[PDB]
Amino acid sequence: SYDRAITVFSPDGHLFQVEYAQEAVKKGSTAVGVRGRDIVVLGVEKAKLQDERTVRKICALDDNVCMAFAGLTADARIVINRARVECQSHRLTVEDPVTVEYITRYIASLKQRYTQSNGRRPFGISALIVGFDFDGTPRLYQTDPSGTYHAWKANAIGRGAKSVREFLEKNYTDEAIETDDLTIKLVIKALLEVVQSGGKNIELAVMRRDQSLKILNPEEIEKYVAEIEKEKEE
Amino acid sequence: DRGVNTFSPEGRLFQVEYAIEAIKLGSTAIGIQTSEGVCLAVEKRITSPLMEPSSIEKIVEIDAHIGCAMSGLIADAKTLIDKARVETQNHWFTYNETMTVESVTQAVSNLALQFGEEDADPGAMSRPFGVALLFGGVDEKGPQLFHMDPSGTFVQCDARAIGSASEGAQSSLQEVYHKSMTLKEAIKSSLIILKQVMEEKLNATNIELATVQPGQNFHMFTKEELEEVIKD
Amino acid sequence: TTIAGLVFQDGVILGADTRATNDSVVADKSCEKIHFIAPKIYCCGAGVAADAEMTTRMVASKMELHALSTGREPRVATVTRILRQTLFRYQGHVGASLIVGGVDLTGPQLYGVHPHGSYSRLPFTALGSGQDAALAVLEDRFQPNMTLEAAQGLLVEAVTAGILGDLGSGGNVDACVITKTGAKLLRTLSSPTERSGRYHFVPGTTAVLTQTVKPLTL
Amino acid sequence: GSSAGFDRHITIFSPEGRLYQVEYAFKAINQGGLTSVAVRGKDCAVIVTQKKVPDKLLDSSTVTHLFKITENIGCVMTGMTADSRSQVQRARYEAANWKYKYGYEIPVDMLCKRIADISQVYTQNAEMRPLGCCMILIGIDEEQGPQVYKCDPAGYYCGFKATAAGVKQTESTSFLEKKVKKKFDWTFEQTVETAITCLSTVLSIDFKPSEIEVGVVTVENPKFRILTEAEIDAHLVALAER
Amino acid sequence: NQYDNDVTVWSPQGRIHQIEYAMEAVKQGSATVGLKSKTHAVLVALKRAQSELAAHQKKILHVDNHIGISIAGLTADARLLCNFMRQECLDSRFVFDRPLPVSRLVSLIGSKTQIPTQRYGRRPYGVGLLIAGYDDMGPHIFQTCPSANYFDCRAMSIGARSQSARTYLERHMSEFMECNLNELVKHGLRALRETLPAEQDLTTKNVSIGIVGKDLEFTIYDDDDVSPFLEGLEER
Amino acid sequence: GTGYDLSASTFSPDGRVFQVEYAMKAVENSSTAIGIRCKDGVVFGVEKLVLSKLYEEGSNKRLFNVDRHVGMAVAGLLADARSLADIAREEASNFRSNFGYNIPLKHLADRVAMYVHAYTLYSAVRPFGCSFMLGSYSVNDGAQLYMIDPSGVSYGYWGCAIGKARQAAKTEIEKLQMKEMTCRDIVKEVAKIIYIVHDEVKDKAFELELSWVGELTNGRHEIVPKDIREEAEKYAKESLK
Amino acid sequence: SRRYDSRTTIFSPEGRLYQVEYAMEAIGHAGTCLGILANDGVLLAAERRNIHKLLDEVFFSEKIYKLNEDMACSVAGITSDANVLTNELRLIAQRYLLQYQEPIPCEQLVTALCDIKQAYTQFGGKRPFGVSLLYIGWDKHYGFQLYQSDPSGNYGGWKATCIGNNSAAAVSMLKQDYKEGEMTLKSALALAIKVLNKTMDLSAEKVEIATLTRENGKTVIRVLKQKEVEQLIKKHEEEEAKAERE
Amino acid sequence: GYSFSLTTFSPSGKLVQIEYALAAVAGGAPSVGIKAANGVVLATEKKQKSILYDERSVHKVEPITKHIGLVYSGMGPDYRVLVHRARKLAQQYYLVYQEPIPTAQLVQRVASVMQEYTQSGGVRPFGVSLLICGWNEGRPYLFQSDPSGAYFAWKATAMGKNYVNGKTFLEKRYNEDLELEDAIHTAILTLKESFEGQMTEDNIEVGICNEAGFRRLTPTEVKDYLAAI
Ligand code: NA
Ligand code: NA
Repeated sequence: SYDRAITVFSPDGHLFQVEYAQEAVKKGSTAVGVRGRDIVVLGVEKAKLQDERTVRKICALDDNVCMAFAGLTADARIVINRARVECQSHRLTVEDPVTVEYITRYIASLKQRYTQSNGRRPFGISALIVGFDFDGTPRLYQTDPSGTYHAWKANAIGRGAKSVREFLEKNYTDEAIETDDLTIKLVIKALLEVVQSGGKNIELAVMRRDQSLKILNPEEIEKYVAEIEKEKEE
Repeated sequence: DRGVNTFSPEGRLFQVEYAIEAIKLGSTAIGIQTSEGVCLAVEKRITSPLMEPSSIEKIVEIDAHIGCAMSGLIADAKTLIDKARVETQNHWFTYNETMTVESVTQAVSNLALQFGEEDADPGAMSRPFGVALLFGGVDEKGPQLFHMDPSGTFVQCDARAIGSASEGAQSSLQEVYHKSMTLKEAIKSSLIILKQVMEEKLNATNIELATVQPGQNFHMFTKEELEEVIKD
Repeated sequence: TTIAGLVFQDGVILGADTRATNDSVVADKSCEKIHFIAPKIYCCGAGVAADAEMTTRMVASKMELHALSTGREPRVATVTRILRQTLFRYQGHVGASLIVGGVDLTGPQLYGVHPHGSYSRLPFTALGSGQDAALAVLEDRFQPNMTLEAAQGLLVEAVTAGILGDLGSGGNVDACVITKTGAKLLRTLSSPTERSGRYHFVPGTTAVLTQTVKPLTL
Repeated sequence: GSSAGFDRHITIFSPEGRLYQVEYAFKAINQGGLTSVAVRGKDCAVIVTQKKVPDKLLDSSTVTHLFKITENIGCVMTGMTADSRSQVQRARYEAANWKYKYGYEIPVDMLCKRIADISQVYTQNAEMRPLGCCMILIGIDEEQGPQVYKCDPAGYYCGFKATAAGVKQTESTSFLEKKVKKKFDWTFEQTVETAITCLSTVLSIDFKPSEIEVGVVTVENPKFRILTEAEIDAHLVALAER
Repeated sequence: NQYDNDVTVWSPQGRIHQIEYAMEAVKQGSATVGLKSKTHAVLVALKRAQSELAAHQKKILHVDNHIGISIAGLTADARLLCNFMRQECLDSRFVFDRPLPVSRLVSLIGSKTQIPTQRYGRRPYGVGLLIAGYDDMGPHIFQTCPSANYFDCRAMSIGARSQSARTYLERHMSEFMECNLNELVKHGLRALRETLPAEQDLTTKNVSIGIVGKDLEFTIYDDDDVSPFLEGLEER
Repeated sequence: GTGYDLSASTFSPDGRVFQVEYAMKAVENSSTAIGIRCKDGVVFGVEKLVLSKLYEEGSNKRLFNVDRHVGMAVAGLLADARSLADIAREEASNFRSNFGYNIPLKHLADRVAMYVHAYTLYSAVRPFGCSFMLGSYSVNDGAQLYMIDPSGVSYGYWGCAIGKARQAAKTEIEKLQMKEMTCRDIVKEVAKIIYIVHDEVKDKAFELELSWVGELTNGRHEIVPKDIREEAEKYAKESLK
Repeated sequence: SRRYDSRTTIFSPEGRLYQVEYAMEAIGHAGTCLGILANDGVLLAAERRNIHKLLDEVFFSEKIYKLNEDMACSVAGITSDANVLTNELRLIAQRYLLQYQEPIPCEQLVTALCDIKQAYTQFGGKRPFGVSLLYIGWDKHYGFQLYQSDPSGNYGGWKATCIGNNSAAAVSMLKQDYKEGEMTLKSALALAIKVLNKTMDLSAEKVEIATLTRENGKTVIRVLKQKEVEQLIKKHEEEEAKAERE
Repeated sequence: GYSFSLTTFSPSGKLVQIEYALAAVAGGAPSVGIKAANGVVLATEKKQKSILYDERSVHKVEPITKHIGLVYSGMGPDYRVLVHRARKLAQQYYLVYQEPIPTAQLVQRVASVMQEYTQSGGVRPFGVSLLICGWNEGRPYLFQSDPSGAYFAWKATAMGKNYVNGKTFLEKRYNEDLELEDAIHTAILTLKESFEGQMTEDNIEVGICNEAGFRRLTPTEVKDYLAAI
């Protein structure tokens, strides 16, 4: 088997292969995540001849935890499958289900081991993992190709994620949090910054307290498009 | 292009050389050893108010009598922190006792040059860990603070810092440090020396402090406890 | 099973019965126990029927590989060595008792090969449950350098003594003469034993509950 | 002679389809500074090469390129001496292992094929070089009579009526193709003297006993006979009239 | 430039530059001295501090009751190669119930450290040892290197500015065999501070001593432990 | 040549493996070691250059005992030479285990030479920077002496030299009629040749290592005792004048 | 060793995989392979690059491969790499069938091969498989399905798509003429021949078509014969000429 | 060893070592194969450099089992690896299935092996295109397999030096229900286009496959076909 050192330090102390993996994230579709009290939400950027279902970038990992990603879609699918395996394997070892921190720590640990083990280039993805814990607290974390992880109130990754995070930093108030409708509107506003003409080109899903994941179809999405643009005038 | 286990003409490994260069990019951390306790302080370096401040654990509990502060590649550190945590409880299992601060630091120091290409196991390392660790605890030989770098070199320190302003902070530690001082003087010394080098102006959400005394266990400071110390 | 072998002047003759028994019940009446190895090398199968089947299959393939590579007609010493070293590694658990007979560069050759991996080069031999009857016939009337006609007659008489005498053995005598110029496989060379019946049931005597008919368009 | 990539450094194809690393192994045969010749008679087969002893401090018995592989088979090597010994050790192993597995004396074509198939692995795999040496086997086949068989660093092999290898290969094969076209009663005397005169007239040296070494197998004595300096002396003085 | 990166690559000069580069790890590493009498073997080490606040670097390590070492190079290779010696000693005490001969232990280091100099994608041990020990053949000082070569010694020094130490030792060779313990330690200390400049000299913080002989097991002396030995001669 | 000289898995266009040739240069730069086959045995002599007077006598021992009945004398990179001695020790030990008697020297030379040859075929390893001479005496086989080089060639020798003064030592050996002379005589003449070929101007002072194997030692490779070495060192100095 | 390493499994400075991209350029030269979904079926239509007078025609296809009873696929790229991948697809289909005793769902079989193709981009130091596949099938969950994949180990579900020579030109032509939800297999067969008329340089030896359909509770995979193709070519020539006059 | 591909994609998108291996085939001693109605022919140039070479010793046209045969253009040593492997693959089919291996299935198995060396670690591909004759379901079979590991079933084709001339020569002059008498004669005429010298029984080699399996033709059998040319 192949024992070559793939990821190594440079003259100036950079892990170039991890840095090039983060360039592969910045080309991928703009994924955005937002937290609330009762609800947690994810949304993604977007051809006429495709099945939307197959190229879905929002994926459930267990009954309580799901995730979004941005970057290389093949690399994403392996991390998602191995996350899904670890979620059930966690229940098999200690009965109680997975907290959002534990699965994020695992995905981070998996990403980090590919930046340091021989033969293997890093995973060219950043993820946005969301859900509800044992006690029922809502969570949103973010991993990246290096295998660092941090909790967030809201965050963006992908194309123009600076301009989305700049928008989120301002707009994330206590007013937008309180209701289920208002948190969803905030995600669509944020995606409308980067999405050149929104509506139809926005994937979007939600998670509530005890309930499982729920993707909103383009009919449900275009309802909230009307509720945003009317309120701007007033 | 060359191998990971290649010496320079100066007589040192390029990847170890470049692992020391990686710590300069990392955010600064200070630890001061005193007779009354070892304090440990670190800047979080928060890039956004959306980012939750409490989920940047740059000081962590190794055991009830030991802590460890880190600078550099944050992901690389978590492998070494877990191995230390495993080592202490493996020692508790076998020997029914606590490890020394030296013994823990040595165990982590054994992993530093465990990298290479040919002749290796499935999960074995390609490169070194680009992480400096400031261990700090209280064992049978009083309160002890220990430094470690990517080479594996580890040594006891009366006071030391690591990171971007390691050079700048060590000059401030030389003047400020006195060997017969108290713990509370040493705590406030660190936050003075941290406030200068950051220039985000220092606050309870922007930093982590933590201490270990002989009587008291490892304690990481809260918002209220940090807000009391903040500035005098 | 009664299998036997015999070296004569111009070649070698190999004999075998046709009964295959499952415990103390006759499963097969007509089966070939004389197996092909090479053009002028054949082998008799005794002991465990699967182990006798698959080893002779395997060595035949090895001799085809060996002959194709060498560009030569294979030696009878080579089949014996391959069998031995296969059979020896398995410590007799591959239970193939075999009589290996043929002609090559160095003349007519007959080898007894036992399942543990021992061997014996011989002028006559016998193996299987009725070996003793056949081997008694050979000891009584064998001489050096037999004729083609006398060897067939003796070897038929040997395998027949097993067929009648041994409960395991039965049916017809298969045989295989291996002269210098090729090998004559005399299948059903003899028939010691030689029915009535006719139990015509009327259609509708068997009662039927379900019926489905699948016609075959594909 | 077009080139791209690492095609001259490792055994991979050039643009023309050649393997330059294989071609360099043929050049490495000439570095030894010696030429071998091998000839096939009616009832025998013989091999001859330079027993070059410049230093008097060498033990001249231990200086040899002729090697015994089995009783009935022996070979002359030519090329790099370390590679040459190594290839001989493997020929002895494969020959013995054949007699263990298959129960008879390995034929000369199959031993030469076996070593040639081993040489191909070096010709295809990048991790090792080819062996810079050339094995010429001789031995008495039972059906086919006497046999002479060369094999290359490339992994070629072939049976020959006569052959040569080393520095003056092309001159030796040019001399042998002239003499083979003429009719001769190819006896032991005829076959041996053709080999010595071919190596003599190509190099342009009147040899002494110590300047050559001779290996042979006859129909009567098929065991591999390496002739002594006294036995060599008789064949040289037999050519006193020429 | 072409023959610099891999240990397997012979230079056209007939040299392996990755060995010779690994030798420079010892030289830029701190100074240490070793010497022996008829009855004892002593190691003396100039402990290099990182900053003046930080405590001094541990340069003399324990191997067995009858062997100990002083180091110069990469500390991870020092500790790895120390544990190899500790283990081979432990094997000999387990198997034979008898301490391992020092020359035999030193031969196993040479055998071990040579292995990676001949193999691709591997490197020599970036560390030189001075090995003090007593056995059935009396006291010994042995040296080892990154090149896998080892040397039996009357005395030796290695590290930064260690030419100064070697010149001192080569004068006082016949003196060492006749010396008592205190005179033998004092000789090793004078060799060490010759490596230093005229501005700075030996203190209890920056010096460590390691002693073994017929009477004594391999004891290490660091701080107040050292104070008896220094207080004798101190000028220049 | 340049480009083609980095790996032992790479020929040059001339048909040469430069990595093997560069390993032989490390022997040519190393100090002179010699050995001669007598009538009643074999003797070894070595120019051991003292790098420092700080080192003990019998340090950097370039003479080794491979077996009780066999002696090895080395020249080149010494770390590689010691590992070759460990290979030859085990290889000789394997023969005694397999066949129940003392290994023949030609066989021991061949089996260790193929070990040396294996390292001249691959990028994964490098050649041994070391030539060595194996020497032995027996009842039946008698006196035998073989030399091996980095490439892995094994030849038998009446006399042999390797190191700095490879050619210079050999022309001095050609003068001696070794075939008639004995081991008792040859120790003087071996010690003489080292003192001649030693460059006092260029190199530092040296210690002469002397070992032997013969009828004197009952076919056992021992060191030459201090009685006979110092007699031969005295003979070397006075006959130089 | 380190000098001789191509390093196939690394990110280039831009943030992308060179051997993956360079393998997709190999596909861009290879033959025009397309697929079209319908209400009553699924089809694959491919350019037949093995075209000579002296070719034998042993097999029922050339680029089309059956995988399961309810599934099939066609390829574009290096045909030897396709023989490895198709063999492995067949192995996966039976490995599922042995385990669950149902046919493998179409998306699951495609993800299983695409997880393997992605491995050759991430680790092992090996060059990727230089093949894009178009898959067709039926299962109990989603019914009539069409999938595309490529050397990266990335897949997508399509209503209609193309790979090979004039890939982009064929997809934009399919984006005009395809009507979602309204297409039958007869109308889809017309569009397949329309697109191949644009891309290729149109005899029936150069074309190779197959149709997956569901008739009477069992899937029916069949290659079209050269009588069926040639009559569909003349129907295009007449329908093309009939519009040209008016 | 080396655990990485030596064959890799260039910016154009071509596996360069395979096209370089095809150059080794294209510059090899030429070889021809023809499928009659009642049989299959395989013929090739066996013109060695001197009369010193023993012609009976080594063969280009080689059997695999009693019903399949083989011939090549390009690298001779590489060819011998594929012969030994194909021979094993035939027996591995016969052991399992107790039936003579289909010719299509033998080609597919050897193709998979030829593909293996265009990807696996530290190995170049083979510098050989194979021609594989056979007889399965009462009818003839002829297949090419080239360094890529791709295979094509041919009625007739040529390889090596002047393969373009041999292929066009065959295209017009081949009929799809030839007699095996005529096809053997055609195969020798295809070789005589590309030949440099007077042809003989020694300097070319021919094998045939029909109802009673595959065999190599004797020199005297070839000499009869050379008499009427
Ligand atoms: Na019976
Ligand atoms: Na090679």
